[PDB]
Amino acid sequence: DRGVNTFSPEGRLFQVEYAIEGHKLGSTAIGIQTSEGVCLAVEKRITSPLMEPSSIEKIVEIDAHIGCAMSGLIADAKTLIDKARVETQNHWFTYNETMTVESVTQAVSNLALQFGEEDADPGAMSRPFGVALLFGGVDEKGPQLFHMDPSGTFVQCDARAIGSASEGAQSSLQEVYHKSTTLKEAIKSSLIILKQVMEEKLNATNIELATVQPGQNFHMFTKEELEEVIKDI
Amino acid sequence: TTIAGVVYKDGIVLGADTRATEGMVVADKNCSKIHFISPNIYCCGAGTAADTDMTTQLISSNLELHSLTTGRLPRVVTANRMLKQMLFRYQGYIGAALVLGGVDVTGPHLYSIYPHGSTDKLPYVTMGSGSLAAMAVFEDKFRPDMEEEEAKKLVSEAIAAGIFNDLGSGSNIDLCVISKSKLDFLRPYSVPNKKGTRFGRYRCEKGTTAVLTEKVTPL
Amino acid sequence: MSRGSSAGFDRHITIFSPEGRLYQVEYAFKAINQGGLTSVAVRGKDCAVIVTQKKVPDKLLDSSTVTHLFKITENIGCVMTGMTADSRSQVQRARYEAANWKYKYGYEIPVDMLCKRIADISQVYTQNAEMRPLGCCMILIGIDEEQGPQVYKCDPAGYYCGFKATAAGVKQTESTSFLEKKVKKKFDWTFEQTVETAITCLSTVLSIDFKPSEIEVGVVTVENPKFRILTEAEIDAHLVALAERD
Amino acid sequence: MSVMSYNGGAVMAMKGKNCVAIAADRRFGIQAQMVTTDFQKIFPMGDRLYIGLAGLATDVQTVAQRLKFRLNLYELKEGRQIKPYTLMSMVANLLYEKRFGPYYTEPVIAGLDPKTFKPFICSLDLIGCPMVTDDFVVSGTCSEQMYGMCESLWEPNMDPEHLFETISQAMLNAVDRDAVSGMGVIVHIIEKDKITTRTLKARMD
Amino acid sequence: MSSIGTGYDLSASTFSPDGRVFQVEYAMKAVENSSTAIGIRCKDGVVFGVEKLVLSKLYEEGSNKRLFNVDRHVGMAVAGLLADARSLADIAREEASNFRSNFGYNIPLKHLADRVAMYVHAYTLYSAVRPFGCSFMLGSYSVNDGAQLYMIDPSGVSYGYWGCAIGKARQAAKTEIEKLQMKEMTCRDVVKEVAKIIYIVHDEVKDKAFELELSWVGELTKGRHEIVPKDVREEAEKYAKESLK
Amino acid sequence: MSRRYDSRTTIFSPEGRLYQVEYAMEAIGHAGTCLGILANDGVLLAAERRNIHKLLDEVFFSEKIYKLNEDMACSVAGITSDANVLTNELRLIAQRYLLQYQEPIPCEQLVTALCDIKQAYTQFGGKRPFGVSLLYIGWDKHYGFQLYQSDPSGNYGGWKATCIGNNSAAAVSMLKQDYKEGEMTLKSALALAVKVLNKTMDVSKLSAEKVEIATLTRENGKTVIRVLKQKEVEQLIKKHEEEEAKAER
Amino acid sequence: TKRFDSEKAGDREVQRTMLELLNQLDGFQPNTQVKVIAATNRVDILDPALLRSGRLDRKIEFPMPNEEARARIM
Amino acid sequence: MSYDRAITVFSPDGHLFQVEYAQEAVKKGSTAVGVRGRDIVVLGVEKKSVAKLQDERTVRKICALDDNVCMAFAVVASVSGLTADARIVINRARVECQSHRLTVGDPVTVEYITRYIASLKQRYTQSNGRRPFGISALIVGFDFDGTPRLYQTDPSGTYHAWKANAIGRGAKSVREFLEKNYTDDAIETDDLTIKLVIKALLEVVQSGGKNIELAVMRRDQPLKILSPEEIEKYVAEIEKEKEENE
Amino acid sequence: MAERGYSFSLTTFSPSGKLVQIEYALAAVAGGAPSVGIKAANGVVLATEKKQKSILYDERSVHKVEPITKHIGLVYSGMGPDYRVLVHRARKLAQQYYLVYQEPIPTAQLVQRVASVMQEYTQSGGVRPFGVSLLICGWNEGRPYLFQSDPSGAYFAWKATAMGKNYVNGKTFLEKRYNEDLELEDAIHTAILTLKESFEGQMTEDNIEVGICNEAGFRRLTPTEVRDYLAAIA
Amino acid sequence: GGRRFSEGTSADREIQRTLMELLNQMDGFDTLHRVKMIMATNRPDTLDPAL
Repeated sequence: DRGVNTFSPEGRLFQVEYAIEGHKLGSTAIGIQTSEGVCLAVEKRITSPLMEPSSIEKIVEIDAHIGCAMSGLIADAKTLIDKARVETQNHWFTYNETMTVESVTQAVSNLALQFGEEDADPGAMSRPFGVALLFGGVDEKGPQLFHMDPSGTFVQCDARAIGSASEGAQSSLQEVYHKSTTLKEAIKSSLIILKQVMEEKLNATNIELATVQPGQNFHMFTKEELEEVIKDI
Repeated sequence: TTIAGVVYKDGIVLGADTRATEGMVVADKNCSKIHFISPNIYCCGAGTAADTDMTTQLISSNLELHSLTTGRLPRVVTANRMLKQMLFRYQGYIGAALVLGGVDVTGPHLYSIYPHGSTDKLPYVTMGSGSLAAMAVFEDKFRPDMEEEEAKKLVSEAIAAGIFNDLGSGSNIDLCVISKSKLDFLRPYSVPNKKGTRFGRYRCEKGTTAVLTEKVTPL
Repeated sequence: MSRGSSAGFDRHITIFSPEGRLYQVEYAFKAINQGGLTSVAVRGKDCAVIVTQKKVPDKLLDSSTVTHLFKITENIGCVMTGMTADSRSQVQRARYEAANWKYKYGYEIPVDMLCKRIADISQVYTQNAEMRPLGCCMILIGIDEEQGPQVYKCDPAGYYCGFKATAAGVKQTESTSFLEKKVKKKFDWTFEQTVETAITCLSTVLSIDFKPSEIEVGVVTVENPKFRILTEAEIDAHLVALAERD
Repeated sequence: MSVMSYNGGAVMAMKGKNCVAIAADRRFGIQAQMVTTDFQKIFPMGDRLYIGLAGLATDVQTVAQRLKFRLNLYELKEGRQIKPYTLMSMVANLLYEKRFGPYYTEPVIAGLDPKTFKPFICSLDLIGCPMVTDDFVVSGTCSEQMYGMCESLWEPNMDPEHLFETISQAMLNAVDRDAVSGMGVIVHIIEKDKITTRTLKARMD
Repeated sequence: MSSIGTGYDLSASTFSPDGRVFQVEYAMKAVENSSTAIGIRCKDGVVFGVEKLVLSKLYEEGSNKRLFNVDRHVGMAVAGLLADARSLADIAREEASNFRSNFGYNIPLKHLADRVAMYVHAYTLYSAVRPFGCSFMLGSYSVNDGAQLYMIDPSGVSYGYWGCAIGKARQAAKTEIEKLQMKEMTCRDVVKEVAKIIYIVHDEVKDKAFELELSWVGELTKGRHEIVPKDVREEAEKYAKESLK
Repeated sequence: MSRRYDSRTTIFSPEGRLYQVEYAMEAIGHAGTCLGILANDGVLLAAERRNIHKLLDEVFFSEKIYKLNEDMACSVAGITSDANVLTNELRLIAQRYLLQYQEPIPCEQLVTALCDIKQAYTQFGGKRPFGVSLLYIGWDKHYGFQLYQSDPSGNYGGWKATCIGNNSAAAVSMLKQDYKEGEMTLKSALALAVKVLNKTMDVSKLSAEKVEIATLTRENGKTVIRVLKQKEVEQLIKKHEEEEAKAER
Repeated sequence: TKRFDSEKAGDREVQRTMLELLNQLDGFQPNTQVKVIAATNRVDILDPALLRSGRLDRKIEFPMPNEEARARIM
Repeated sequence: MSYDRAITVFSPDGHLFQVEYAQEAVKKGSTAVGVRGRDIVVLGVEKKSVAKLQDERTVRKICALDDNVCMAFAVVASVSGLTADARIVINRARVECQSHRLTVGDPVTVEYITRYIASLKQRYTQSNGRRPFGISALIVGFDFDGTPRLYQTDPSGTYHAWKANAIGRGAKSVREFLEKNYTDDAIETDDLTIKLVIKALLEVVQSGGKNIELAVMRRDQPLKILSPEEIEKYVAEIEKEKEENE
Repeated sequence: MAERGYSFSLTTFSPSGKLVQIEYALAAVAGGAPSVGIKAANGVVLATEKKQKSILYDERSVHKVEPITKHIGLVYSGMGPDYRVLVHRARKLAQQYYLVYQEPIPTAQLVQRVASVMQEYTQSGGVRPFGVSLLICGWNEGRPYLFQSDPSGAYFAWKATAMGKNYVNGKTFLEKRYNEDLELEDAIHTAILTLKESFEGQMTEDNIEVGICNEAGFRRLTPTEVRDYLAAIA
Repeated sequence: GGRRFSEGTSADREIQRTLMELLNQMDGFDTLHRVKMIMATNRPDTLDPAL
């Protein structure tokens, strides 16, 4: 035997290869960036609506002008986001500017891969993350949406979908979304794709909506507003 | 304060000491051992502060225990001299300890003086404490650099008693510790005087003018 | 089979085995023969002498540089027998141990004590599975500060004991046998005689007879505590002396 | 067995000897500063249940370090079916205070106890972090050491019974409380047989 | 060796029936596969020569460093795989760097060779880290021994050499050194001669071109260790090509 | 290390209970019977001493029963090397709690603290659990009188009368019928204790050396821990044989 | 490959066949004039009896290539 | 101390091995049900196998981390999961629970404690030499506005708010059935909340009303652990009511 | 050290109820040279036979009987390499206890302390469980002590026990001749009989060593004395 | 030279028999009056334990 820390005969790491496929078991993240705000839609991933939507969290505020929606292996994601909150805030605290979406994204990408059963300790990884994040927020330059994946690639996005089928979630986007479009269509364009990428229904207890907009912090949608957007497909 | 001396004779130590440790002329301790048996060929005399002196000797004593057992050959005097100098200086020392370090190595007898700072030095007869001068005036003349061993026990008993009686740094009794080179000889009576209290007639409270108050078992 | 059988993981790392010792430990003894060196150790009463073969595998070597005799302290000298890779490494470890005593004690370490600190060291390697035991053994000579000239040897597995005469090599059992008859018949020991016993015994078993640049003799005499290299001229002197004995 | 300061509202130990029993007398005093509210709480402790060791000054670390020492005494007491020697425990305490390095907080230990299974009389005091203190005479100790020392010489009855030492001691404690703030605050007198401990608690403020 | 499916050649805290680890031997092949480093001991200094293969025509000298300056009087010339060479370089630099600064004199080599070889060997012992598959030499000019050259193998064995070559044609290079007297010859002449052996090793039907790095620590530089001055460097190569033919 | 020498010594099973722990239970079985029975005024431990041979200096009080503290005691059934590491630490924690707190140590508190160390070995470290199951007898001022068991994993359960060693299954079954949760005085409790050793031990004549009963009773306002004497154990055995003959025919 | 202590299987037809080469190979039975061209990627699995100089006298290396060697093939 | 090679590694199966073994180990287990009241928030477990020779004290699955926060763990499996494993997650959350309780001036936010719980079981999955626990926990408490919560974690740390959630015996099976049981008129008084916990537990319990262990917790008063004899009285009332329904 | 290292245990239990490596270790102690230790109850005598088989050992130092400190001594069984660490270890412990008590380490206490370190060595990785059995003697506090420490970590207090070559025979003779609380003369005599039970390690005086602990401390006996005790047994 | 076998193949089956015969002629009941036998071995560690 040999590791997962070894190279395959392809000349690529074994552990990173496995991580992307792992994402596909779980939740979706759809972020559409328009010049009127950045919207995040994510699935609560329910078994019944009799599961309280009082404090299911999967879209969480990283900063109060940057929000983050997560996709992939949901468990691994919970610790990555909690951690992400302190580091962004150390940056917010020192610079005393409104954080840029691109700075939060770069910072979290080096933590993805530090894996190895040598040259690592308990605070360091012994496995790569298989969490792909969508950080969406408004900065000084304006609304930006960044995609982060386990290989650390950060890219600028106007619409990025990753989900249960990463491929699936994206193919629908091309079809619905178009470059310059209103906020209200942007929210809707997410509800039509959301279904496609889920194998599960449209329920108000099964989707979660959040908008970060100019002059306006990260907002969490309530049951009434969750319904307004469900109506918009 | 304290009274410690050594003399250089046929075997490693003839040690003289008072038992008492006094702070100026008040007794803190009526009897103690100021010249110590920890091993039986390494002996150490003490003076000055009690605390500083005990730790410096004990640390050497532990290192000596290892050499002694492995070789099955005698303890090494030099090792003891170097060890107290580096180790107590590092600590920076609470006050001063004049210590008399002594062991027979492989060669002749070596007696050393660790002064009030912290040092490794070579003489051959040491006296230590505030009474270093006082203990020395007898020792330096009666000893003429090796004398009869047995004669040295009479002479030393005489010197030691002189330190006790003329100099107020020594209550109760005087202790002599003799090693030829593995001997442990202790007689704590190098001065003639009564050891504790005397009660020929026994009254220390008038005949039951007070009575016994309660008896309990604390299991 | 045996000497290559799993029973735990004891043919891989140190843990006991069906053989009533340790397999990994036994390869470390077997390892001595591979190096190709054989040594004879004699303890005199004016010196303590070790003669070992000095491995010369080029003709582009300077004599001084290429040796197996090492100065551990200005009281102790040694020869390394076994695998040369392991030899350099053990000697550097010993040196720190000799030095560590050297400051504290204020005097030259006894030959017995030097062997005790290193022997224990070779045991850590042996106890550990983190590293394999040494493929070499260090055989010490020195003037003990009252007992006299002393010869101690620590094993590649690290146990040490005192010796009148010792041998380790390619042929450990046979050299030792040749050596007891030389002790039994007692010519006595001066500087020259004891060196002479030592070399001949190394020559007779292997059946070579040497050049002075392919044996090395190292002594610690009571001329001075410092360890010396005798060099080829004096080593040649001893070789010629061996003739028309006893 | 270093205790914070000495202010414990009372500091005094006296130990006095007979050939038929040996006695350790102690303030049972507790409560730091001049104000007390209490007059009870352990201070002398049985450690083999027939030997005592007394640790003296402020309550907290006095009780705390005694107990932590008790565990090392115990280890040695436990394993063998005969209990530890007084002479070996005497250096053990000396070292325990010494572990707390240069410019240490001052305790004053008093050990009173007959030796275990080699029968001779033993009294000793430690103070500071000092040289070995084996005596066979008498020992009095505390910060008002001179005041205790007087009394420890005062009670020895070499030939009377155990009982006469107690009644002499009751007066000895009282006269000492009028002389210093170290004696008093209730007094516990311990007459120690070798096979058990007898605790008597004396009448006296 | 063996090609057992569990350990011995797959670990290196495991000795063979004979007492050897197969893992160091596989590493020993690696010095043989690439170009040579020659180094000969003089008595006024040491002269080193490593041929650096021009693999790409868009390189400049200082690329794929086979020649390191260990201190300001200690050299290191390596042969074999360059990654294990770098590690060995780093340790050597720190060991040499503390000794000049602190003591104030030049390092006697024989101890240094033993320490570095201890480092190589300590790693061999372990199964958690690898044997080093480089062979390397250390060279120094000292005021306690004069010039010294020691060669340490991928096994952690140290021997002193009057004149060494480690590389892809040891047998041809050592022999040329044997014929010549360079053992106690003056460093200046040696520069030309070390280069000339490199010329024999090199083929114009196995190599295109090489870039000569020689290093001085000798009488020109007044015992200072510098990589060969451009004028001298060229002069020595110029001789190497001209004299064969 | 090496990953071919690793099939994971420490791992989770899908059956939820570690392989090495079930394997350790069989080892516990092998060592002799150690039991604890509750009294309504004490608690006692009864155990068979590892030694049974003529030769024994008798430096320990009993090899199995360790007197840990002045309100706590434990016995070990299983690996004796493994016993020495747990019993020495145990000695220190139980003692610190009675001494300082002036409040007698609960068994429930004690076990949770020790089990953390045992457990660490089973989940991570590449290690293995302890070979012993230890029976704690004590009194605390909280619940009252108690008996606790700990296992290799660091799993606990609090009984009031339990037996471990060989014929454990049979023993606990006998114990259920005669004792529930408190009905036996200190003397009946002790009689019950001798009875369980009797069936389970091969020798049914026993001896004071063969078995050791140590009692913990609070008498005269202080909690007393005592190892009973060879005479006292022998008197209990002599009383028990008469009663044995009559009980089972 | 000889190294057997095999009592469990291990054939020992294969044992005979390696041993037989040596037999033919010693001088007693001629082999001076006939050359054997021996080839192996792994000599990391063989024993010294079969290999080793003066039983198969010349030992020819082929190290990894370099640019010029690549140049002529291309 | 920790294992040099990792227990948990990303391998191809979609998750991880230890998560995968861990989901199996709470599936094959017994029922632990938690229903969210409007009085008291009550948790109960199916099995402890009580039979009157033993008494529960800390033996309980339900352990209070805090004055108003408690969690009930179902490590419990084919052959029984480990009380040893649960206790670590318990120790670490309880100290954190009390530190938050100190900081907030009204009853401790459950939310913090559950998020925390989820990260504790995940950090072991990324930590060298470690693996995640095979428990599922019902984190219960009241907020800083007094809002009752019943939350659940699985073995790798994922969290949801729930009205009522049931785990073990197939987690999906039992939790869909607890929705049916659950009424909002059956949580209006303290005995009715407790009756809903117990009805799910009765389904396949061996020797019920003794094995059934459930504890009640009040608004900021400590946990009240109910003995099985006292619990039995409620169990009789429902077990007859349930018979009547069929 | 300069590596990653090990930490995994080399011992895993069995559904037998045994630890595998300690059973292999037990075989190695039996393969040793006879070492007996008896507490008489008027002193403790540890006697051993040492296979040198050439008497080219100039030992006036290290032996199979080595004093740990001045009233503790140690005798082993099995192999020498494992002994070397344990003898050094014991001396260190002797030193730790010497500082605080200043009466060198007591026997009941020593064993617990060695036992704890021995257990780790099994329990942990990068170390392995011994295969030496130590017999520890001491006279301190006016009582003689004899303990046997097994290669697992276990400690038992014995009156008389045997190890080394043909221990089964030794322990059985020991029960018959020796009974509890017999004299110092009996303890010594049976002790030398067990060595004689089966010798075969060159019959010269320097091939047996005895070291005796009594009221005045511990000293090892000169080889010439040892031979006189042997001479009686035929 | 064979081993003790009896888990063997046909090849091993034959080898133990040759092994057996050699013992009986060489040092057994039968003896060798002036025939001396010379064995050459690279490593002897394949041969039967009796041999």
